Amino acid sequence: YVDDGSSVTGIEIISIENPGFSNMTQAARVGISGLCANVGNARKSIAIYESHGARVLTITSRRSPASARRKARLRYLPLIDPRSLEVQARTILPSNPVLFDNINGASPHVCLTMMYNFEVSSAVYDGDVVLDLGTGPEAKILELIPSTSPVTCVDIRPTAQPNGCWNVRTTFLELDYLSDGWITGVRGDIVTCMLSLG
Amino acid sequence: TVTSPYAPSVNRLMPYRISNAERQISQIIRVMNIGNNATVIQPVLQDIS
Amino acid sequence: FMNIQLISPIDAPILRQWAEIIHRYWPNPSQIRYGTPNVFGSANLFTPPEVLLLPIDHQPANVTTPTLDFTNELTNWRARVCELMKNLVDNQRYQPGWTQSLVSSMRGTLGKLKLIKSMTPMYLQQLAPVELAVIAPMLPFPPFQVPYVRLDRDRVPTMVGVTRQSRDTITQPALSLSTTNTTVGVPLALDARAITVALLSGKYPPDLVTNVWYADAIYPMYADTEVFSNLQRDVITCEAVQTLV
Amino acid sequence: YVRLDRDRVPTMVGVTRQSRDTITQPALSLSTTNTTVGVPLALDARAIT
Amino acid sequence: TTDPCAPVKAFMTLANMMVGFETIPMDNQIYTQSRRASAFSTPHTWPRCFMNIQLISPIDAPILRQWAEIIHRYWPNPSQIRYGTPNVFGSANLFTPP
Amino acid sequence: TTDPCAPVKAFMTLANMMVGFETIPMDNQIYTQSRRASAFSTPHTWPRC
Amino acid sequence: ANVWGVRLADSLSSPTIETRTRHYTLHDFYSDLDASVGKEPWRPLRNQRTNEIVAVQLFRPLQGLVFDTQLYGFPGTFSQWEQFMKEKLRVLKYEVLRIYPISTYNHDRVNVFVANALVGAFLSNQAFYDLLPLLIVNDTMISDLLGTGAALSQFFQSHGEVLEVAAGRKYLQMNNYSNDDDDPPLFAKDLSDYAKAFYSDTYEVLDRFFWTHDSSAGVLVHYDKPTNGNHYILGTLTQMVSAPPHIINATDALLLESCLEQFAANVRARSAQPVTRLDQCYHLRWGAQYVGEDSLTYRLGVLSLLATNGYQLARPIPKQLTNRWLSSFVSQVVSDGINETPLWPQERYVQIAYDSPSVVDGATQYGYVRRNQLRLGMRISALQSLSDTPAPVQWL
Repeated sequence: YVDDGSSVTGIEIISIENPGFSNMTQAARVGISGLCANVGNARKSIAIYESHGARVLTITSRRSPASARRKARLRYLPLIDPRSLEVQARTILPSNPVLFDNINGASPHVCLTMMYNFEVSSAVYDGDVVLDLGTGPEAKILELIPSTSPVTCVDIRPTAQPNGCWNVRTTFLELDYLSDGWITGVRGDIVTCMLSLG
Repeated sequence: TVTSPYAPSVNRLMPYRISNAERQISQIIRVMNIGNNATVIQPVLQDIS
Repeated sequence: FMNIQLISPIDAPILRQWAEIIHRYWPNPSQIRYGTPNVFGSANLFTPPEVLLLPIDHQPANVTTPTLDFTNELTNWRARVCELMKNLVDNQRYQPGWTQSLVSSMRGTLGKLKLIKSMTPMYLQQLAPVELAVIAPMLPFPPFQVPYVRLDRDRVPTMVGVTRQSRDTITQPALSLSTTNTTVGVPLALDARAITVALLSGKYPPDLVTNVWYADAIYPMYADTEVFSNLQRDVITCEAVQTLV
Repeated sequence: YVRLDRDRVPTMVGVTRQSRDTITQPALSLSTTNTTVGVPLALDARAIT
Repeated sequence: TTDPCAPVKAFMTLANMMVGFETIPMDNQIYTQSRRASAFSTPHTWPRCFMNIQLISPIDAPILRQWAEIIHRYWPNPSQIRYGTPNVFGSANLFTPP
Repeated sequence: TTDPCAPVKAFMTLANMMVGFETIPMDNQIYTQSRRASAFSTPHTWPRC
Repeated sequence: ANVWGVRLADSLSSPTIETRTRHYTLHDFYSDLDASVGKEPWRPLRNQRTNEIVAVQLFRPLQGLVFDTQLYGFPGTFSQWEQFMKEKLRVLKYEVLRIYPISTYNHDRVNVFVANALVGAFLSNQAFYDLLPLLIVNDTMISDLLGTGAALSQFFQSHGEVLEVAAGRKYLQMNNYSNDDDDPPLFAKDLSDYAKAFYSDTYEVLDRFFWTHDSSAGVLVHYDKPTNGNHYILGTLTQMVSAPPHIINATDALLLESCLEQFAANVRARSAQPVTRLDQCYHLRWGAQYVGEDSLTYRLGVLSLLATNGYQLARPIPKQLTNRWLSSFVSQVVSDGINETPLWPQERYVQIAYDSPSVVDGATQYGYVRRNQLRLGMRISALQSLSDTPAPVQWL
């Protein structure tokens, strides 16, 4: 197939120029944040190279129905900082885009993580308060629950998910959950501990 | 280029339009005697030259 | 000749080469619009109305100040005849028959006669078809054509022929046309040398502009009423046979 | 006089004899028989220039 | 002159001189660009390429587009001036104010 | 000579003298290769070739 | 099933999903000139026995090679020809790049006809610089080219609301193409003028165009997905021999190649992968009165209707066509026999039977008419071919 952005799953890329050590405008920032809202929690590969006598960079990522579910949970999209991309003065040679990147295959610890996350997503119904007991390696849980469900998540580390401007309540806090005297303040209906108790 | 006027006019009668079939019938009658002649033919090509 | 593979390149390479040159670089026919089928009729049968077959290619003129050019099929024809004759005088079976300083002057004559500057192949593709299309409606014997076939043997027109009566008992002309013909046609003998000189030695006026030249070359021609009078002759020719039958 | 406006150019000038509420033979006057709006005349552009 | 169509003749004179160098569209297959300018004497012969300037592209006919535009902008404007008198001497004015 | 368009004439003399022997990509149909070297007298006429 | 040479039984198939195209932009036209080792327009054909390069098929940016072969001065061998072309296309690329800067690269469409005729004029040294301001398109491709007279008349010309271009040299013949029986056939596309295309906006202008002008040889249509706008193809009366018991003129080889491509593509359809055209055929439109009943043109029109409806051949088609197999197929189709199929060609519309698996009748706008009356007694699937087993095998 040729893609057009109409399919549910698929690839999508951008290409914005970057002349020198320029602080990028609001337009490019809105574009990159729009890509980060259109695809969520997937890997993003970049490549900076002089195309047609002009320096340009691309951002390659792969949208998903889970990220389409994630996009509906926010009233406003956040903005990324340009500090990770304004520094780069090198020339990353590009490559042709593929739909399935991992040619070696998924590891068993990822395949078991899918087995946990599918049971979580099948367990949670629509319009329910939940509470996550431990993040894990990523914040996958926000793409697992349905869109109208308000969430909260406990951790031992500070989170990196954007705060505010959501379609429903969320709460990201870290308190080393083995302690006492903190669940009485919170309100939920089902806990989810996955790959954290050990 | 030529020019025809544009005004209300007295009516004229200029009979000069025939159908295609009458011209083809006259063509066949004109071919039927000019065939195998070559002495009426060669003045035609001379005048066209 | 119809199968080039029968000529072996070992025995007759020059005949193989000339057969290939004929089968590839021979000009193909074309077609050009003429006439006004509204007021005039269209006298041509065996062709659709308002089309004129002519055996070579034509290109419409893009400029009105013409200038010299070599890129047409007739100059290609002259070039390939000259290069065949160069290969013929470069045959190892043939060259020791001649001496030194004859083969060299022969190659020079052929290489110059290829590069002769004549306007006639330009004229025959740019201006002669539009002049034939200008002249052809005002002819007392209007044009009568069967299709020009380039090289297809199975489409060559033999026997054009008319009828004037039905045969025995049968009534349909489609049933009586086969055995009541009268084959029409003459051969006319031309002169090859007078054609060849006019091919090789044609030039233009020094400052000609085509829309100015054809403005007054054609303007005295169209004050006649002879073509309009022939259209009145044809209808009484057609009415008389219906009155007879 | 109009310049450049096609929909208001005059083309024909006539003179009416009969009344308004009658239907008679259409008797167009002589002035409507010109191609232009009136009798044409020529002028030499050289002397004007 | 008092022609109703002087600008069309002024345009088609240059359009006739400039044939083979620049081409402009017309309405039909009959009225070629090289039709002489003496024929455009009536309003029903005005070419659409002169009626609308935007049909003349500047890459196919730049000088002829400039001559089309100078006519549409800087051709002289009509006006009117008073004469005679009313209230005495009458006025023989037909189809004009008296 | 003191005209600024002398090198294009000194060039296109040779391109006039060998037409058909070898050809160059001239820029239009008017000022082609076989057009005479006298008529290359303005800087717009200097070919891209 | 059989018509005159037998085709395969009940299992008839067709492609299902058609991909959509994108417009040819200057961002792509720059990249086609500096031909990299991965992406280049030419791809080499080769002999099957000697495994030597004998012919070159050309693609999108250079398809305007209408002049004669001696005008270009191409080398004889492929390795020299490729280096010659790569050396000359960058000299043309800088000439494009000077007038049109590369800062305009985003969404600026270029005229495909001007893009072909520009490299055709530059490779043949014929007045390219007029065509260069007409490269960027506006308001459509054709109407920017109807009124003008900048390019030379061999490339394209106008007849009033009809643009006539001269399509030329899909294939290109190298030095060691000696018409051997194992050579790939070229289908009269190594020749200067094998066809003439007639572009316009609507079909009603071209149908009035072919009322005045002659349609003696025969006119051909696409009716599925035209290349640069809807058009007709008029074949000439030049001849490719290529097959020593036969003489095939251009308007029959042009139909025969397009018939064999669709017979090949009806086997490869696996109902999941998309193709670029739902049918490849041509379907003769006007000249069917002038062509002969039960002659080669009529029989190839019957086969071109069969390929469109989705029939499959009995013996398999090779991946690369050979000049001996083509002659055997032509000698098999010019044999005696009657048309067992209820399909019959018609000038007014190319028809599709009721249980034909092709979905092109709903895909395109018109030209294809889903005829409900005639019905064929076959069920749809692909064929199953397999290996050779060169020893004779025991049967019980």
